[PDB]
Amino acid sequence: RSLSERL
Amino acid sequence: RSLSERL
Amino acid sequence: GAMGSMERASLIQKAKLAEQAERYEDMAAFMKGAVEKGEELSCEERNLLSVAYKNVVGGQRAAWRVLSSIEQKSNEEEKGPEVREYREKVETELQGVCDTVLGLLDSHLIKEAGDAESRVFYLKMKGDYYRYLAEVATDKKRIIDSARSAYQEAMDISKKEMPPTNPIRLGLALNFSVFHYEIANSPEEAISLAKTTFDEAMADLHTLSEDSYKDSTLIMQLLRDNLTLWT
Amino acid sequence: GAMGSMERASLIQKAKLAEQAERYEDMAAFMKGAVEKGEELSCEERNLLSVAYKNVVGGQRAAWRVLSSIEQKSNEEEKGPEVREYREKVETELQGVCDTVLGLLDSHLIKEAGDAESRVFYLKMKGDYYRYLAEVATDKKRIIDSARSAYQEAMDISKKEMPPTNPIRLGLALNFSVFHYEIANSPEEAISLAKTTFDEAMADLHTLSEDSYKDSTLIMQLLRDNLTLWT
Ligand SMILES: N=C(N)c1cc(-c2ccccc2)c(CCN)s1
Ligand SMILES: N=C(N)c1cc(-c2ccccc2)c(CCN)s1
Ligand SMILES: [Cl-]
Ligand SMILES: [Cl-]
Repeated sequence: RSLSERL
Repeated sequence: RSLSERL
Repeated sequence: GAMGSMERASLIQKAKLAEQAERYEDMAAFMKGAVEKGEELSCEERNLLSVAYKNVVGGQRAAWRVLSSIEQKSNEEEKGPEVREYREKVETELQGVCDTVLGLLDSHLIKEAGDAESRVFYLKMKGDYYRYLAEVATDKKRIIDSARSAYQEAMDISKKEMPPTNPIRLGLALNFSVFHYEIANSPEEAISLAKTTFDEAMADLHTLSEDSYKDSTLIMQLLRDNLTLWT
Repeated sequence: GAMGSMERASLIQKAKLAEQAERYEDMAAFMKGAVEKGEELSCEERNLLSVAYKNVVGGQRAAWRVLSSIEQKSNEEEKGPEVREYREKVETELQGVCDTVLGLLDSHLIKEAGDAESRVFYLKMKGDYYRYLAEVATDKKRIIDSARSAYQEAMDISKKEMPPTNPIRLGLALNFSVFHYEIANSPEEAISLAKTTFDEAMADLHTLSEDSYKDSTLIMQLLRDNLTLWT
């Protein structure tokens, strides 16, 4: 799965 | 902390 | 709401405590209560709201994926309706969280957000939560277009009003690229967006302090990691 | 209960799915529903019940410890009642989970459990959940004595009816040793129990298959790890 924005 | 039983 | 009797400042204080205790459902409930006080949110408060709901929905998405995989394997020995029922249960709970977040954005966070940093943040969130709805949708075209529309409005503002290294702008472009690859069946658009975003940020790093450089390059690395997976 | 309309077998199936999805609150609700059908539980079902509640209460205990630490530091700048209130909120939820488990054991799992493997398992669980109540109690003497009494009854049965390598017997002795060290202010009793348990198990390993040897030595290592921390 593609990486989305982290916190 | 002391180690208790695992699952 | 059950938080209506608690002071705004106390809700924010408790959201921070809940984060430290890894109690993200509590954290989200406290931040929902804070939003419902009707005042705009500061930068720190917007981040608390996002952290809380991202963790809640993230657990739901991970569980839904496990259950959906089991269900798909069962449909290749007949075991009855239970896998479908339980996947549906988790799915419905996930949809409920997304609808709650979208409801807060619509009533009335977005309409009161005039500065680029807040407006882009909320429109990105709107894109993100429609994207999570799209992941489980099978309706689906309209949900995808709602995500696309929110991300596109956020992108237009961000490109006009923020430098290419701004962490909100970078995280928006990152998530819109994920939308293109994983939701919209547009891997070329995803790759193009990630590359252009990375390159324009690289060229602006020289303007940044050490701390801002660290913030921006951390997010750029996620763009690079996706480009390595996608190419 | 909300699970009253679901088949026992479906509840067990869904508890297993919930475990795979790391949805332990759901898992516990499914297993509570299964217990409330009124039939005794098999070995596998008892383990599902224990896994579910151990994970739920484990998250609560970890959160309570974070909050209690923050609270104790505040009582060494005045920040108002919020830390205490939120620690109390988590504490009350934790106590509610413990009371739920103790209620299932009392109505009517223990009284119907005649075989050593089931009776020891449930009495150990009773000791464990009173121990978790004791961790937050400040009442406290009676709670401690209830934990001690349950563990002691379980120990007496286990020593008469099970070999020293039996994993239930080992996990009971392990947890009773933790009770002595962490709850009852009896570190010498804890060390003595862990040592005797370890040594008697060591001497019985020769009777075991490869798989049982693996099961027993895994738990023995926890006794050894505690002895290293305690001495
Ligand atoms: N408590 C959290 N998870 C976060 C708090 C903040 C923050 C923002 C402005 C001023 C002070 C703190 C975050 C910024 C984004 N890294 S994140
Ligand atoms: N699903 C779980 N977490 C566990 C399931 C079982 C089991 C017991 C008897 C027969 C088949 C399975 C466990 C035994 C203890 N290791 S644990
Ligand atoms: Cl279900
Ligand atoms: Cl509270």
